[PDB]
Amino acid sequence: GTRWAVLIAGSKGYHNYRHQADVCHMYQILRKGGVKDENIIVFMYDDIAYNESNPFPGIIINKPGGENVYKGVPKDYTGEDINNVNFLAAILGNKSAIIGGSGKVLDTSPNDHIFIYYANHGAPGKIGMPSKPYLYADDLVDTLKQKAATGTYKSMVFYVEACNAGSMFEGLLPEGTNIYAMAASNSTEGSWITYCPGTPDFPPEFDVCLGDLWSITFLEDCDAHNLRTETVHQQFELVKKKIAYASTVSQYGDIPISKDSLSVYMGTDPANDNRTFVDPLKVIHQHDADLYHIWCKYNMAPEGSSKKIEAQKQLLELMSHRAHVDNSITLIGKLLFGVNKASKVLNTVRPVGQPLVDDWQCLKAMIRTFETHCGSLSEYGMKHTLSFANMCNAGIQKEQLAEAAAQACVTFPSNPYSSLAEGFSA
Amino acid sequence: IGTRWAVLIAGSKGYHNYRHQADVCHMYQILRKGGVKDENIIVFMYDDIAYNESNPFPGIIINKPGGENVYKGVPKDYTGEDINNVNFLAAILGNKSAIIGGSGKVLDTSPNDHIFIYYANHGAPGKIGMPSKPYLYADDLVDTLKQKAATGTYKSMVFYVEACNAGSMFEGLLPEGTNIYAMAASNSTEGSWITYCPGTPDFPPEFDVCLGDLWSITFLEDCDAHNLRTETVHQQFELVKKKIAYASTVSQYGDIPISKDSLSVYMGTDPANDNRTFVPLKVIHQHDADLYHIWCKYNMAPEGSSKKIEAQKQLLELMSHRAHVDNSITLIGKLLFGVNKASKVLNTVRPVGQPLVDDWQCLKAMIRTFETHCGSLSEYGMKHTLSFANMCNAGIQKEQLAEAAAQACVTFPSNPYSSLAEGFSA
Ligand SMILES: *[C@@H]1O[C@H](CO)[C@@H](O[C@@H]2O[C@H](CO)[C@@H](O[C@@H]3O[C@@H](C)[C@@H](O)[C@@H](O)[C@@H]3O)[C@H](O)[C@H]2NC(C)=O)[C@H](O)[C@H]1NC(C)=O
Ligand SMILES: *[C@@H]1O[C@H](CO)[C@@H](O[C@@H]2O[C@H](CO)[C@@H](O[C@@H]3O[C@@H](C)[C@@H](O)[C@@H](O)[C@@H]3O)[C@H](O)[C@H]2NC(C)=O)[C@H](O)[C@H]1NC(C)=O
Ligand SMILES: *[C@@H]1O[C@H](CO)[C@@H](O[C@@H]2O[C@H](CO)[C@@H](O)[C@H](O)[C@H]2NC(C)=O)[C@H](O)[C@H]1NC(C)=O
Ligand SMILES: *[C@@H]1O[C@H](CO)[C@@H](O)[C@H](O)[C@H]1NC(C)=O
Repeated sequence: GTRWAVLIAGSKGYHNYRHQADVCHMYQILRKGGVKDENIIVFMYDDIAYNESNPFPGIIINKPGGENVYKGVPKDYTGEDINNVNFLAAILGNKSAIIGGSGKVLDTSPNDHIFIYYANHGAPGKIGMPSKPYLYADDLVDTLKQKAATGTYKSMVFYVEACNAGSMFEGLLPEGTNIYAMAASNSTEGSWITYCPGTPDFPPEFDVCLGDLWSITFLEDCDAHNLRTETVHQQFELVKKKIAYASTVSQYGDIPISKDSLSVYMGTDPANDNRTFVDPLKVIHQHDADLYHIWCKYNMAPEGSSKKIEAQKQLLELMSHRAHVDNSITLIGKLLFGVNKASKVLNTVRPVGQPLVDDWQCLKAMIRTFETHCGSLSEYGMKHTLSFANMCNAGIQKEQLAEAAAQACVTFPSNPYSSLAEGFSA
Repeated sequence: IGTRWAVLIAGSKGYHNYRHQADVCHMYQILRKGGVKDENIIVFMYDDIAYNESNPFPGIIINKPGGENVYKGVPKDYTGEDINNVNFLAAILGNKSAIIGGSGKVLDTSPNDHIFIYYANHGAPGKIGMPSKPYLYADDLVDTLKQKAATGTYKSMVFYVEACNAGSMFEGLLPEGTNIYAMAASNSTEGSWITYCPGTPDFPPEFDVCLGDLWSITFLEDCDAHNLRTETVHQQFELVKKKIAYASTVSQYGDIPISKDSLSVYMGTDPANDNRTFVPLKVIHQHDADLYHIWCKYNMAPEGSSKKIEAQKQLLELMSHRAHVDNSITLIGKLLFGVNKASKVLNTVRPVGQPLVDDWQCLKAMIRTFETHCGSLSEYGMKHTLSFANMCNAGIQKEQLAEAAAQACVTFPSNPYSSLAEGFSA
């Protein structure tokens, strides 16, 4: 067969440098392993390498002293072409459903191998897209089930770097689909970011973090050995042990597929033929990366300068929106369930093997109806899919949420993060 | 001394225009082998060739039947509708703040830097194509270069133009003392030629498109053949002029003393050709490439098949539009200057050193008012810029053209080539 790959950075903006650096690094592994460009679909916004804020134009690094991972990466879908339509049509191998971009799709046959890698972002039952709406677990798993029912591949390995990455598969991805999935975090955990300003042997020109903790660990591992000697299971156990202090690396789908060597999906760099596989970093939360970047921007700028005043204003707008969104959800929950029961209900997590929500259309409606009254959730507010999922499972309807949200937000917010200009999250 | 910079642009779109993107891809491989860095090579290509449904080799683009995959490793900065006048002229000027979409890579050149610009699509008198309308007119291009020469920092520049009437882009416009030397595939009055076309030598029978343009092929294959430290821009000018002489007249513009420099000053040199010291093809007109492609498509399709019926219909639509546009211009001319006087007046070409038109805004207005009454000029009708320039220079106003065109076209055409859906040409 042929080795196929789908690499996607689900975010945009220079502060999300890491997600595109992660995906660029994954391409270099595949290229060195002999995986052909015509079989590697790349989704990356492309607002990093030639950004005004980038101190090294044309260079993207995924490690403090690392190689330029940006050089040679074939960009198939950039800008607003990274969306649900193009991403799900690429997985299904449907060229006729593609709008913009190169038109490269998974035109696979039953002996082919597929490696999917997503890096950005997440929230319970949600993965980001640079252009709204976001990708929800129901739509992603339905696409994979459709692709599995077609029988145009031998086996598939899906690596997802996001907050609550396990919620994308838990109680959704069935067995016998020949899909094995590995997640940075479980259904209730957030993911972590490493290689951050002023902590390692870091270049002082950068105000952004270079990589994501789980991505860095698995990617650097792929570089270290002859991938014919390391199985997907050995990598699962290794990266789980390493990242244990931060998050719980989780498995989903056909776990017997992880018996295969990494070379089945990635190939192997002939330079590491002799490097046979033999069986803590200063980290910050993914959710606090926006706050941290603006803090770094603010701290690095001179006193009294226009850049410092701008960054201080940006920090207040960011904090105001955080408070607005959190206080709105708190008031809604108390209006809905009562002052004392509100916390218990909205923070309820489901047991192992159970999906986030039973009614996915309710969840999407809950997200939309909150945003029409209370404004956009932005990146921060997406954590509240746990609150909306708990409302859906408790028998709450969109009409009950709308009446509570109109009472919680008498006036629509002016804050730029509350802007519905880019559309709704669902 | 200094850095080598490049701007590569394929000004067309559509699988039938395969050659223009293959030409640009080939030029990148020359620069990459010569040591010119990716962060200094701005690439503009639509990217609808490599993964086109019609391409028999997905991921591969060839600029010669026995050629290498010129598509592999090409960094795409501006794709799709991001290839436009705003982004192209802002890239030349080095103005990042004027860029909308794409990577944001611009000519941020210093006084010691060398620039190589290569355009391939498409042309018409005083016009070069853009995949997204409006087109680029000689006044706007030369004004940008004059701005870059007056306020921009660089040592020298070489501009290579592959287009019909390529010389009309500079003739009577580009002044001396700019350090811009320009080389054109054809002079101000003649069209350009296409090679590596179906059914001639031992050409791949899966292709129904031409792989390259005559002038591009000749200069590109030359760049591959020698140590570019031993060949000057002048030697290449004389060599490619002698070779292509049967088809078109290779023309020079601007600071001709700049051609004394070796090709390595702008392109570098492939260390593989260090020892290689510097010491007719079956061709079809660029204007007839749309006709020929549909003929090839029609001939290759089986009898009675849906593809053959479709291609036959496409050929009639193409021919009908050609006749419509030509007959409209002929009637307008006779309405304006008389039945027997019109032909000479409209077909008058410029003597050496004279610009196409004195009033460029009149020319643009003439193009627009013709199209509002008689429909789009398309690729074919763009040759009539000469007819409109002659009307402008003869003292004809847009109101006189509108009254003549309303009399020539009582009814707006239904033909798909006459569609103003993509906007006006000017
Ligand atoms: C460099 O990195 C920053 C990301 O932080 C990015 O800035 C963003 O640029 C957007 C468009 O250029 C801009 O969006 C809006 O688009 C138009 C249509 C209007 O709505 C405007 O209000 C606005 O320009 C967005 O505001 C801006 N984001 C931030 C956080 O400043 C750059 O574009 C990146 N790209 C490059 C090529 O360097
Ligand atoms: C642009 O390049 C065109 C070529 O398409 C060129 O036109 C050619 O001019 C030749 C004279 O320089 C001319 O040659 C003549 O041909 C016949 C009539 C004999 O008398 C010959 O002895 C004589 O040399 C050739 O016919 C003519 N071709 C065409 C198609 O018109 C122009 O000179 C160039 N135009 C400009 C504005 O520089
Ligand atoms: C393959 O090339 C053809 C052009 O020959 C492209 O088809 C055009 O697509 C645009 C947008 O989809 C339409 O507006 C036109 O009607 C199409 N033209 C024709 C002649 O079919 C097509 O987009 C290309 N495919 C890829 C993957 O880029
Ligand atoms: C997720 O991992 C955390 C450890 O950080 C643990 O508290 C929790 O029990 C796990 N949740 C699920 C749903 O397995």
